[PDB]
Amino acid sequence: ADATTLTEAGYVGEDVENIIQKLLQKCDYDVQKAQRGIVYIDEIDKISRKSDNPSITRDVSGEGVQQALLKLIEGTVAAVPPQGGRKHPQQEFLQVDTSKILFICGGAFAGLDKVISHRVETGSGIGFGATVKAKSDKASE
Amino acid sequence: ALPTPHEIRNHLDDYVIGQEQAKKVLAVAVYNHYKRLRNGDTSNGVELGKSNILLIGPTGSGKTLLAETLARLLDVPFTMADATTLTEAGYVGEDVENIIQKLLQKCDYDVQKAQRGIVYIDEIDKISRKSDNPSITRDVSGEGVQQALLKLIEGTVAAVPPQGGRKHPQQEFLQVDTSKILFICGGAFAGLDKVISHRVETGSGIGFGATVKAKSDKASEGELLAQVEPEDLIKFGLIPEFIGRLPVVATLNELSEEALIQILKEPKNALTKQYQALFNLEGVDLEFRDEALDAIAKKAMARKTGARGLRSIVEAALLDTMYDLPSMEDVEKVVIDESVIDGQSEPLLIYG
Amino acid sequence: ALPTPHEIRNHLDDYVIGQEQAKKVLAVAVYNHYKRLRNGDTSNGVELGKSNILLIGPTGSGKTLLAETLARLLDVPFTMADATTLTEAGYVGEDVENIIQKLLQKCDYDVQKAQRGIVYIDEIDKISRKSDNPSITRDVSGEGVQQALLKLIEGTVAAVPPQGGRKHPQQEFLQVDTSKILFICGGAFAGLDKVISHRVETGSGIGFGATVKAKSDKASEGELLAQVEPEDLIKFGLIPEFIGRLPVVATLNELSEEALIQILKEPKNALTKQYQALFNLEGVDLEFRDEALDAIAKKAMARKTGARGLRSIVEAALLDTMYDLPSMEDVEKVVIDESVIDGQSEPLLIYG
Amino acid sequence: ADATTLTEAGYVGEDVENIIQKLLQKCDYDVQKAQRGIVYIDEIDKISRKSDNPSITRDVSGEGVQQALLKLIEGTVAAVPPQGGRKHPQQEFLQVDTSKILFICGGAFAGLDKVISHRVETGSGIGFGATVKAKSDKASE
Amino acid sequence: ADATTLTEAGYVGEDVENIIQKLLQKCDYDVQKAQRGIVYIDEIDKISRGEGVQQALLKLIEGTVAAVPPQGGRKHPQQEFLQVDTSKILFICGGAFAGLDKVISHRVETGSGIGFGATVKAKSDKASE
Ligand SMILES: Nc1ncnc2c1ncn2[C@@H]1O[C@H](COP(=O)(O)OP(=O)(O)OP(O)(O)=S)[C@@H](O)[C@H]1O
Ligand SMILES: Nc1ncnc2c1ncn2[C@@H]1O[C@H](COP(=O)(O)OP(=O)(O)O)[C@@H](O)[C@H]1O
Ligand SMILES: [Mg+2]
Repeated sequence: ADATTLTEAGYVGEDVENIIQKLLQKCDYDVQKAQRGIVYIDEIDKISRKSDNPSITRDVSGEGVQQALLKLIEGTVAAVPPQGGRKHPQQEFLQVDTSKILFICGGAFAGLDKVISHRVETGSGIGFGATVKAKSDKASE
Repeated sequence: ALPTPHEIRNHLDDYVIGQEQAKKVLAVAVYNHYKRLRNGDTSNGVELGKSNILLIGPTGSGKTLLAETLARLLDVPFTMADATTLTEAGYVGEDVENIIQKLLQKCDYDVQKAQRGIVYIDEIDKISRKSDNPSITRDVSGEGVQQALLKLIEGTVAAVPPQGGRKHPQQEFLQVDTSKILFICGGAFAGLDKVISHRVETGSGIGFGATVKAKSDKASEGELLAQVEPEDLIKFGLIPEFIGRLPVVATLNELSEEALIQILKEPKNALTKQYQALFNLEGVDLEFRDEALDAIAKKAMARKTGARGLRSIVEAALLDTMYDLPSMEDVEKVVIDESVIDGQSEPLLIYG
Repeated sequence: ALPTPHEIRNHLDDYVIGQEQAKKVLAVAVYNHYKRLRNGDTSNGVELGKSNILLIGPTGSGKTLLAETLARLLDVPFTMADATTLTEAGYVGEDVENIIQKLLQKCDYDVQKAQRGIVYIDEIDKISRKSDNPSITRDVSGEGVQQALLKLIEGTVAAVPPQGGRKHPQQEFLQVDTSKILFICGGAFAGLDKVISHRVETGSGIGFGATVKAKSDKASEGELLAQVEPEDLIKFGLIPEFIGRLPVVATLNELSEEALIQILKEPKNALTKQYQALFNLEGVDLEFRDEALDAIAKKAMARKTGARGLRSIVEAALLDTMYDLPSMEDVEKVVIDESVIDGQSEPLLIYG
Repeated sequence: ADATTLTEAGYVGEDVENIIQKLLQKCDYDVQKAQRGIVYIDEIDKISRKSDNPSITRDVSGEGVQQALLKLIEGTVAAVPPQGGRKHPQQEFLQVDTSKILFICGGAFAGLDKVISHRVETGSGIGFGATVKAKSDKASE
Repeated sequence: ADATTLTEAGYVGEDVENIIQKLLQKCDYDVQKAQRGIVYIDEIDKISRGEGVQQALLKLIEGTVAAVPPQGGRKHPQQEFLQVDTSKILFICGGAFAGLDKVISHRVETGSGIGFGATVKAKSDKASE
């Protein structure tokens, strides 16, 4: 899955809970196999929290999406309708625990180098005995 | 029968001490407000006007406490807010219509009864302009908030979203009228005394021919605030159109060491009674000697913490006993004195 | 038959005292507007066009009061708006088209009635450029509001929800043309006198050849406002395109002591009449001596808050009285005189 | 139409494509007639990107409207509501090309004279070699 | 929660109530259980100097009623919104005041830090701290 597509529940974008349902589709909706499955949330950095914008009605993507994903890591059974259940509820709600499901989040955190450097960069001195750092060997990601 | 000012003042006296003048203004205003609501039919041609209150007093003088002590008896919906949070419309901070939203929560989102409610606005001092501002920056936290409140206080229909929503082209709005909704803006106008001190004793000239007959006198900040006039607020930074919406002004004097001692035992919800009841349920009586109360007040004044600091002082003094009292046995009563405050002697424990 | 301007002024002067010039413009505009509605056929080759009004005046001068009094006799729907709430399109603040929605609510969402309705936009001075013509950052709450209103005042096909957004699907936004909708903007332009003074005054210099002007012989606020011109408003912050939509400008002078005295008793809903009825239900009569009213007018002028200052003076005088009045027995009448205004004396209490 | 109400797509304010919607109403939602329609975008001078503004901010009210209108003036297919009823279930996007529609934009540019004067005069200064006119001999607006 | 997250100063009301909403998730969205919950904060020294941020924070500690949606959902009306009083919730505002130790030494110990007689024993032991 990709965090970019994911949005807060009840919105036009997507719902985070369908990730468990997508995993079940691979193993034909069996909880035993699903529990041992692995999840890969690509582009995790794209859902980084952002400040509120007056023009935008609400920030559906951001910390709100991170809370739904965090709930699965804490460990919670997720209700999934099997065999593509009809709109009628019928109380199927297959419970799949998320404590044993491996969660992997892989994203390219562009710009993180800037904040990290500000914290671990000693700086360049000015005196004769100081250490001068040229831009060539300054640092790298 | 509508409660008379004496009855309302008695309730305020139980929880608030040293603000006799403030209680009268709020008590009569609440009584007059009920009369206006009671006279809501208004068979006579005359239309009863609305007068708002402006509580100006130092921090820790019980300005907020007066508002909280009214919700207990107040029949109409009452709520509290903060002016600092409010901001001009069209900005990311906030909007002034949220004040009605908070009031709507208490009234079960019923606009009919909400129109007869009372509102309180805290920290209004932060909204004042500092000085000589060209306004090119388009100040939002300050002057912008005042301009929006003008119509609100005098009375205008306001579009309030249902809940947890921001203004947008959507039709999720509730038309609420603030004509009959009272407003009590309370803030600590720090520095206003200097403005009043200037006008009263500005003097004229410095040289030999000058008139320096006026002599600066040492007066308490509360005493000086009584001489405040609208002209002083204009210099502080408040728009003249805003004061007109608040005709009634009441000032609260600063608390004294003697008053702090009274606050420890006289109030119905006194701090001392809270710890006593905490121990009474366990089965061990608690008593505080007057020797400790005097020392407790001195510590607060010494540290300038005020009435709020009283909680911290009591916590430290009883920290040792509270930790050991539940585990300990055969403790019928505990006696505290001034020796406990300084820490030289542990609180006396009585054994049964 | 349509009411003549004199008849309209008769109703307006009942509640407004001293605003002779304002009443004439409003009465003539209202009378002319009715003629245009009666001329809906428009058989004449020329098509009649509306002229807008701009009511300038200090605080407590009767700007907002005139709008409320006019609605009492307006056959067409009338609504009041707040410029502060309005913001540029695409922002959290309310849009300018919402004003048309409020008018529609009054006439049962009837586009025909709304098209011939009257609109009032209070606090129009708030939406003004803050003396920064470039406007580095978009002033959505300021200059942006004016731009949105530029085409609305002259006429635009506004889009609004059909009936308070019953269901968002199939909106079918109603089309309303504001070409024939009269607009009456009003606000207190604080600081405009400084602009007009610079242009009219000769100026001042420091050298031998310059002309020195004494502080005593200087133009007053009322005097400068009478000489207001469109060029002056442009410097204040308004856009030139905006004034063009408001050809008629009617300024309001500051209320004098004589006018303030009349306001206390002459209008239908005065301060004295308000408190008089307030006490009548309680069973005690209220009598205000003529000398006392004159003293209140002088004290109010010092407050610089306009007519609203009178309410503060009366409340302070009767603050203690109202606090103890209900508990008292058989108080048949109360008398207030000049001795009570300054505070040296206490109001007299007559016992039956 | 007025450019003031228009804003960049994806925001609460009305989109630029709504202009075509207004044109369609005049011809009773006739796509053929709409292609031959004429438009008058008044207040075009108000939608102007502020050259002096914070760099990291999106001027949806300004430049955003200009950018979106680029394809609308040159010619492009724009999706609009189906009809006055605004049927939501039915797709009925009524694709209309804007390649044969004339757009007569108009606005009163305030302050443009001050910009033109900078290029035309080229003589402002304080020294002997500068040109001083006293505003009496300066060119008019 | 962290003070740096809430230093935005824009619509602070929605984030302060968002904290209890996060707490409500753990307690099965039970108002009574949420009131008994313990909330923690850290890095309070950073906001001390935004002054405005402190104005909003004190209200949460003093006690305030915050409306929250009922266990998420697609949408819900103002009536269904759950309101939890924060007066019964325990708030712990943690922090690390590195520079405060110097202020205390100035007030309690000698007010000399540069001269010959001053104490500049910055050995990094920090035992006296
Ligand atoms: N000419 C007047 N005649 C009678 N009462 C008046 C008059 N002017 C003011 N008042 C009283 O003062 C109150 C406030 O007057 P307003 O017209 O609302 O002042 P204002 O022009 O709105 O000032 P702004 O708009 O806040 S700057 C009215 O409700 C009346 O009670
Ligand atoms: N007479 C009093 N009796 C009891 N508490 C008081 C009294 N006066 C002030 N207080 C204390 O003051 C606090 C409220 O004041 P506060 O909210 O700080 O006012 P403001 O916010 O307007 O400065 C309460 O915690 C209350 O205990
Ligand atoms: Mg007004």
